[PDB]
Amino acid sequence: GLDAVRKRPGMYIGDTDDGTGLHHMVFEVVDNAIDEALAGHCKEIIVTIHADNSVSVQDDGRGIPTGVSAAEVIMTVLDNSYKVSGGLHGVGVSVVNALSQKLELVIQREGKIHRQIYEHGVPQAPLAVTGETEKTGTMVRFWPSLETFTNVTEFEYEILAKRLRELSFLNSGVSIRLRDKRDGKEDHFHY
Amino acid sequence: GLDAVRKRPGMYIGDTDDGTGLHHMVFEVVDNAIDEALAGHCKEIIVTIHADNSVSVQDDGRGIPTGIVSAAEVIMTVLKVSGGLHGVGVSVVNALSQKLELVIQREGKIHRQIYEHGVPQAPLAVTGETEKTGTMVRFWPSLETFTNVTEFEYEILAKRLRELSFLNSGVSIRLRDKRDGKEDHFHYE
Ligand SMILES: CNc1cc(F)cc2c1[nH]c1nc(Oc3cnc(C)nc3)nc(N3C[C@H]4CCN[C@H]4C3)c12
Ligand SMILES: CNc1cc(F)cc2c1[nH]c1nc(Oc3cnc(C)nc3)nc(N3C[C@H]4CCN[C@H]4C3)c12
Repeated sequence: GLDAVRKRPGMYIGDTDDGTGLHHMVFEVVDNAIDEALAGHCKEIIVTIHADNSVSVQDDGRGIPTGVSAAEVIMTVLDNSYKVSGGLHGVGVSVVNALSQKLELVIQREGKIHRQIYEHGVPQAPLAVTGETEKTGTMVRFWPSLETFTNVTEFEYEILAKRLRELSFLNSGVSIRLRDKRDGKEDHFHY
Repeated sequence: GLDAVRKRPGMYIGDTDDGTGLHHMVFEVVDNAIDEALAGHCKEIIVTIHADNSVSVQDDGRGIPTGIVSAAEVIMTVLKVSGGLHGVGVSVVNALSQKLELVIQREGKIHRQIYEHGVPQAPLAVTGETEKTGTMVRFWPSLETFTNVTEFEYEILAKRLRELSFLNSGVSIRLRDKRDGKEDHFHYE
């Protein structure tokens, strides 16, 4: 289960001591958003570096189903990963969840906003309604585990910008915005 | 957990029913040869479509280390290339192969190990002497995993191998197709 992931994190996400695994965390989440974009439902993905050691990835696709919820299953249980050109394989978002000190899932779907929080891949409470909306999509925001990641524990604009540009080229037509609230930088990638 | 790979191959290798996964199996092995080229040791890679439902990939790099189980066995059995299949290793190919053969030329000896469904048939063994170095992986896809397209197709391999050679400039890749009597050579600098 996720216990195995927490025990041997580098095996599942990449080197935890040089920033490689840390940035893979973001790219794995981005891969899920691109997948939803390529399915024709998402027209815009937004990746944001926040000033609190989190990154969020937001799409305006269908929203993960919420009726535990299918969403919780997706987040917690350790599927074609080849729809996304340049996508990571052999990892799902549950690995990112396991290796996050906190992860926040916000889903806009069927008129409601739903939210669930996890810590180290363990939910705090059942998915709950937190608003109403006519919009749709999925937002994952996570704070990396500081037990897991060392030396490079903060997300770096240049690493994210370089890879997101590459992913936008490899998956032509997908629009990715990178917003960096910590550093006051922004980019739009779209080919 | 190779059983996990067999049970749910989609995350690891892709679609198993339309030939895309099947060909990813070849590209994963080729990625390992390209890695050895990027490391500055392999100059030439030979990809061969055999007439027995197998593909071999041979390089002329250092050869996977064989000391002790051997380091080679761990790579095959335990779960930087541009266009590489990121996050998967050759143990995934092994898991989803009916048979896989590893032949290593290293330190003056030829070493061989065979696997069935990712489980070794015997301990790595010496099978010859050589002045050459390199790694050869030859595999036969599992028909319990792959359906509909279960044979390797020249055009799919030719297209992607040309791309991989361009994306990883310097390495020479030969595609030999003994089943169909076709050959090509890809090399960019
Ligand atoms: C930051 N965004 C983000 C982040 C994220 F971690 C996951 C999703 C995610 N956006 C998503 N959108 C959908 O949309 C779907 C809705 N309904 C179905 C049947 N499939 C997909 N599904 C999602 N799922 C369900 C699985 C299908 C393929 N990938 C898995 C994750 C996501
Ligand atoms: C068809 N070819 C092929 C196929 C294949 F499946 C594996 C290799 C392979 N060729 C290889 N050559 C080396 O060479 C090395 C020797 N010594 C060291 C320290 N590193 C690499 N290592 C190999 N290894 C060891 C790991 C390093 C990165 N990739 C893993 C697989 C391969």
